[PDB]
Amino acid sequence: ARPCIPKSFGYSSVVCVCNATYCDSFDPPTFPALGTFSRYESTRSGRRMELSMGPIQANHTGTGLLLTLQPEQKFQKVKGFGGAMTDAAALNILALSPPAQNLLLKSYFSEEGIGYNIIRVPMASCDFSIRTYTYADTPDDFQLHNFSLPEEDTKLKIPLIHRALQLAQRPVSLLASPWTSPTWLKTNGAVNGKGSLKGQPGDIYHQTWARYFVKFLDAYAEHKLQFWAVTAENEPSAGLLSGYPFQCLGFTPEHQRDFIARDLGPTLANSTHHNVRLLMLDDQRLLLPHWAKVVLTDPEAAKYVHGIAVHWYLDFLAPAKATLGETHRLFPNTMLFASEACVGSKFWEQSVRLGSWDRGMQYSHSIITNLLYHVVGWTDWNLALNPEGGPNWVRNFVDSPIIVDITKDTFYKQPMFYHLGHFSKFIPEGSQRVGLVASQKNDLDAVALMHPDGSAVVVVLNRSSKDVPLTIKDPAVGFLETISPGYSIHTYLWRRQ
Ligand SMILES: *[C@@H]1O[C@H](CO)[C@@H](O[C@@H]2O[C@H](CO)[C@@H](O[C@@H]3O[C@H](CO[C@H]4O[C@H](CO)[C@@H](O)[C@H](O)[C@@H]4O)[C@@H](O)[C@H](O)[C@@H]3O)[C@H](O)[C@H]2NC(C)=O)[C@H](O)[C@H]1NC(C)=O
Ligand SMILES: *[C@@H]1O[C@H](CO)[C@@H](O)[C@H](O)[C@H]1NC(C)=O
Ligand SMILES: *[C@H]1[C@H]([NH3+])[C@H](CO)[C@@H](O)[C@H](O)[C@H]1O
Ligand code: NA
Repeated sequence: ARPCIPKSFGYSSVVCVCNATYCDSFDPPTFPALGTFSRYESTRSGRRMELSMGPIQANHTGTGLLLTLQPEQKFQKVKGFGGAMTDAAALNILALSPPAQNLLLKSYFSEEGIGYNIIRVPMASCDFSIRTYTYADTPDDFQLHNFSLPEEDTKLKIPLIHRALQLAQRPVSLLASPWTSPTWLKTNGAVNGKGSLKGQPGDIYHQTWARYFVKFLDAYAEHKLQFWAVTAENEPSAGLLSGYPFQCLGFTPEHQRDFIARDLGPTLANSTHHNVRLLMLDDQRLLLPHWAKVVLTDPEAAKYVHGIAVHWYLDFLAPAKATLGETHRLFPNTMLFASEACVGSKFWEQSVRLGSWDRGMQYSHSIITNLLYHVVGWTDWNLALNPEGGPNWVRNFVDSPIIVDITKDTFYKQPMFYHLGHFSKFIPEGSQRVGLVASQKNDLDAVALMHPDGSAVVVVLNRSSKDVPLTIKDPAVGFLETISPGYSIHTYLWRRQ
């Protein structure tokens, strides 16, 4: 293993500095012996997923905080964790020297790094692009004879996705989402602004747009890439808004319902891509449960919908119980999945705050809350950005867990990288959330899961300044005596047999 090289930029914590010859990494992962636990600790004071071990003891006395594992009490199974391969992320990554590129990709995708198993792939251009394009810009090509992948896919995204899959030990799931259709399919004839597909579901415009998904998956399959899932549209609500500044395509929930039922569902179902999952919504969770009721109460739409994708941007309006909780109660067999998050998109937020602990805590707080309300996965936005938070053709700059400094052939791993890795690295696909009961009221955020192999994982986040001693009881194994430092995040792992 190789430790964090810390650097301060005057914010609350440090970044870890990597370059062509050096990056912080782990040793090969294992469980310690039965009766021992592993702790990984990150702190605002500068610890970065530091590994320690302790004994699991037969007995416990005290009136301190006890968190009792409920291994019998089972909730959702995890799909996974990852980020987005936008044009901006791909340009930032490929601007590094080849050896620095490989250290960045290992940081995300390998067991020497944090074990990402999800990549979100935009279907052509979005705001995190430098060129505005679709795959079918030749007008009135309803046949899609002129559908093609440009160099943004064939030279940048696709080769990087192959290199990520080559570095991974866990199967990586690709997720595709479109921002805009070709402008000749749209009411407003522009990639942006208020506008929907022309006509109505079941017509030539909607059939063409559904066939465009199949053409996309056909083109990526020619490059030996297969998708786990697509979303029905990135942020369909955005295309309902006057002047929306970048690539969008407006659907009401009724329009999405009818488009899925008539066009996208049947077109995917009758293609070689029939196993590819379809996720609906791909938008702010305040739209639940209303969007889920509109789409999923129509059985002809419901039969094609695997899952509901959510974005975090208005989570402050949208209590998890009233949205995620209510949606799970009404549609328990339709998985909830978090498909886009980043800090820096509010007009008052600075784009990039190198070393921000607050932004790290925003990530881990969101992931825990999502996991506590049945969500099966969590997906970052841009995998890498430049120090301005770009490039972005409408200057909608944001933050990213990795910031590339091409003049120094350097990249910085921010607190958000480690906060996400406290989950991604230690919660493999198939992990099942289990109960975790507190003996008393407390300021911690915590979640417990069981690996498919039966081992235990617990993540504890302390967003307070105060150290909290605590005990974790696993009824079948014993007690972990520990302490959650102020402004810390821990992951605990142990064999149960
Ligand atoms: C890529 O990043 C690498 C990590 O920063 C760069 O390597 C570093 O280069 C600097 C400047 O030559 C070295 O700094 C000197 O450090 C020694 C202390 O050395 C040792 O102790 C440190 C821990 O404090 C440990 O990390 C090392 O392994 C050594 O045992 C001081 O005495 C000097 O005054 C001066 O500060 C770093 O030691 C060196 N680190 C490593 C791990 O090699 C590398 O140059 C960068 N590459 C490019 C192409 O830019
Ligand atoms: C579109 O595809 C057709 C059929 O292969 C081709 O002959 C035509 O020139 C293409 N059009 C453009 C404008 O690229
Ligand atoms: C999600 C989100 N609004 C971010 C940041 O604003 C944007 O860059 C993506 O296009 C969007 O889908
Ligand atoms: Na901003």
